Amino acid sequence: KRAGTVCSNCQTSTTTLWRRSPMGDPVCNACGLYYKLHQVNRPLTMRKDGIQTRNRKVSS
DNA sequence: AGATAAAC
DNA sequence: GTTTATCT
Repeated sequence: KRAGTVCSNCQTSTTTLWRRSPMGDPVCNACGLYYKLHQVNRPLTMRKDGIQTRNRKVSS
């Protein structure tokens, strides 16, 4: 079902938080957050073919 | 979903 | 300084 949702801002098919834009533009959360960071576009030079990950927040 | 805090 | 992914 979620498969096919290509991020309208970085064409990524795998995202950690699929955010749906009111106008009708499914954009991976990363594109949404970056947009607020500078209230401008969001370069997808950090995206890849698989969701990136790192030392997840310690499960305190 | 949204927020946080961590990590680069 | 900045950004994103994971957590709740």
